[PDB]
Amino acid sequence: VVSHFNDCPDSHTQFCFHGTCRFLVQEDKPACVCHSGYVGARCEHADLLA
Repeated sequence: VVSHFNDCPDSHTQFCFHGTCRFLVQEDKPACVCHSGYVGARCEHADLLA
């Protein structure tokens, strides 16, 4: 909490196929959120998998 982020891309950005990206600087923690209307374990697929 409180903590924030800035540089989303940092190599770890590869942890998302097509979704939101967010890297907690102060809390070095690479984590990219999905997007929407997509699919896949990490949002690799795009729809067709409701």
